[PDB]
Amino acid sequence: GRPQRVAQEMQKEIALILQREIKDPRLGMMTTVSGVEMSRDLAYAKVYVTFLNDKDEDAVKAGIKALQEASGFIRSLLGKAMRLRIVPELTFFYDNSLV
Amino acid sequence: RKQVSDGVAHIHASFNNTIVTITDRQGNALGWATAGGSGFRGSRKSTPFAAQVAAERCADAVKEYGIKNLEVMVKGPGPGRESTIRALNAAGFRITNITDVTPIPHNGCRPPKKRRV
Amino acid sequence: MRHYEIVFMVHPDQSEQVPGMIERYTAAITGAEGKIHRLEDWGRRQLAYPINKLHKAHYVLMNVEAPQEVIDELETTFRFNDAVIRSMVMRTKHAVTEASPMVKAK
Amino acid sequence: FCRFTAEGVQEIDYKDIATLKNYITESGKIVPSRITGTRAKYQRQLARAIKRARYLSLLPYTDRH
Amino acid sequence: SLSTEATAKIVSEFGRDANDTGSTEVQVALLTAQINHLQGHFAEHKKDHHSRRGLLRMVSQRRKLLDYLKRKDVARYTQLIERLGLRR
RNA sequence: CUUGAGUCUCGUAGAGGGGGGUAGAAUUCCAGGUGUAGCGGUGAAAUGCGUAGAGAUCUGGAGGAAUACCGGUGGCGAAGGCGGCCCCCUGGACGAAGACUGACGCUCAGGUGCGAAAGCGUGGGGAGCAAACAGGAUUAGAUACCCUGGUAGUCCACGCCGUAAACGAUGUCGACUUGGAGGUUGUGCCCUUGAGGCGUGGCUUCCGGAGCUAACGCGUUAAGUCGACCGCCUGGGGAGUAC
Ligand SMILES: [Mg+2]
Ligand SMILES: [Mg+2]
Ligand SMILES: [Mg+2]
Ligand SMILES: [Mg+2]
Ligand SMILES: [Mg+2]
Ligand SMILES: [Mg+2]
Ligand SMILES: [Mg+2]
Ligand SMILES: [Mg+2]
Ligand SMILES: [Mg+2]
Ligand SMILES: [Mg+2]
Ligand SMILES: [Mg+2]
Ligand SMILES: [Mg+2]
Ligand SMILES: [Mg+2]
Ligand SMILES: [Mg+2]
Ligand SMILES: [Mg+2]
Ligand SMILES: [Mg+2]
Ligand SMILES: [Mg+2]
Ligand SMILES: [Mg+2]
Ligand SMILES: [Mg+2]
Ligand SMILES: [Mg+2]
Ligand SMILES: [Mg+2]
Ligand SMILES: [Mg+2]
Repeated sequence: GRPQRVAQEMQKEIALILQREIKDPRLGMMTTVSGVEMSRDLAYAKVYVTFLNDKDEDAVKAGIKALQEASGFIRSLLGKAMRLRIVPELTFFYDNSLV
Repeated sequence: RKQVSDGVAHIHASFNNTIVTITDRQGNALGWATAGGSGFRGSRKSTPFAAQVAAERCADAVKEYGIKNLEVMVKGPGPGRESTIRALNAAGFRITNITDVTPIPHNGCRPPKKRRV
Repeated sequence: MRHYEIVFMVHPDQSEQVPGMIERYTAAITGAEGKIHRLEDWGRRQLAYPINKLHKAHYVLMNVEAPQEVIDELETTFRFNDAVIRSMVMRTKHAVTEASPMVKAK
Repeated sequence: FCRFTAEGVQEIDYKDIATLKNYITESGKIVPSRITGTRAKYQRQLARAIKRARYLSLLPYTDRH
Repeated sequence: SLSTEATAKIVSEFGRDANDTGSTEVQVALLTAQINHLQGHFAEHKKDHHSRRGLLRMVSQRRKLLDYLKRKDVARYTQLIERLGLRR
């Protein structure tokens, strides 16, 4: 379907499987997701994660590192959850909400 | 109108809205503002900026009750938890603890079917 | 003629009613040719969550070796008595005559 | 790791609240053997003992009470 | 299944000695004892199909043991099937 | 005769099965406390809900269905399948050491039973979910996808149905043939003993050798080397259709 509708739905699903089904102590901080933008093809998607812990890079760096290392696990969960064709490749990014 | 000086803020952070309500420690509510009722609709109805706007609009309606000590309980992993938290933190309030209290069942009821989009 | 661990809680408002029920049940299970290998009265304890809007329930433990009939009418009495709020009957392959961790603190 | 094998306990008492509290979180949910290093047999025994203790109100189901 | 006392008594009864647990007679006797006992179980748990699979297996193996006995020496076979009230 | 196949003894692990209880979250609803104009929903919207006071929040109650965490590149079962806890009835598997029976074995047309889900008959139940349907939208078109509702059904009892990409797309049984890394469950012996070391079984996952294969790949749980029996195939369509 349209990339933005799939973007909204995938934001919902990533937020869900990010709040509940994680066990990495590197993650935490009520990690939210501001949104996710994906290409016209649904093959690739970029998530904009927003952390809470102090914005000091020592921690948000570790958070994005853990997310990128668990991307395979999150992709498997997404593929079983949200019922689409290709299970896009995920790329996490710190959304600098404070500007 | 009275003095409690120690309240708790429920933050229902839906994927389409954000409902912040400050209540007495025994569940009796005081006031509330919504991301929708803050002059936002559609997408902006569920954006973090509108969430903090609603948080501040709700704080401005309970200040006459005289509180600056809060525990907050968030529900729903919607965008607009971070926002309202830092908002009511920037509203001169002292937050002692923030707690995830989203209702998670032990396989209670069957969820609605996935959207084919 | 199996071994059972029977742990039940009593309404705290009937705390002194406990030894009566204790000796009554032991008499019932012994008059049925069933031994009793342990009996601990942990007494009043603070619950980990409310039970009928209540805390501070009276815990009591028993270890029996008895036939199944006496055990089933015992749990029947448990059900139809209201001073007990919650009971639990489990099986054991052996006989346990030791100190429960709720009496080693004492 | 594998503390229960060192203990050699045949079974884990549900009455051993002091021991069981080391295998649940503040939330009150059981901790996976993946991080506690518990043998699978003793992890099953832990799950059963903890569920029994929860029933007898010796341990909380959740932290919401 | 059968309790230790029941099996010990049946072995002592149909067997040659106390430790003749392998003879076809004691095997058939144990099987028919367990079958008769399981009849009461299946009288009320009539949709317990897995236990019924086990029961049918033991019925079948009793049948083939009886056939082997009848082919080995018919005298003992008839004496047994009359002491147990079978094959009718 | 005892090596195959069984019986006994002592134990072990298991969501194996049937029955009956019970617990704690959550959804819904009903009644109250607090508290006021939005809630809900979408890529945007409206249908919908609320000034009779919703939504949000706390307390209490009713009811139904399913059992988070544990949870596993786990376990059990002939397969289908099986997941809170407790009791009762019950099936199978495995191990150690013996004792016993003495080929009692393997396979199996016809036959018999079991057999997801949907469906059918009778009665009950009905929270959530949801074919059909009723709307709201979108669209050239929407009888779809999306949204708000929503009946059968999903649940229980007793019968019927007997089909699935019912799959490992791999029939059952037995023997034999280099390795390596794991999981799981027994068990023997030894060390100062827990710890640890050296063994030895069952089940199971993943690499890979010879060999095999059209290739992909399989590879001691074979698709390798053999034996026993059974099922089945003979170009595509017509057609798993007609009679
Ligand atoms: Mg949205
Ligand atoms: Mg047997
Ligand atoms: Mg079971
Ligand atoms: Mg009702
Ligand atoms: Mg058994
Ligand atoms: Mg001989
Ligand atoms: Mg046939
Ligand atoms: Mg059905
Ligand atoms: Mg019909
Ligand atoms: Mg029907
Ligand atoms: Mg009906
Ligand atoms: Mg619906
Ligand atoms: Mg077929
Ligand atoms: Mg299947
Ligand atoms: Mg086939
Ligand atoms: Mg073979
Ligand atoms: Mg198996
Ligand atoms: Mg291979
Ligand atoms: Mg072969
Ligand atoms: Mg081939
Ligand atoms: Mg042809
Ligand atoms: Mg036909």
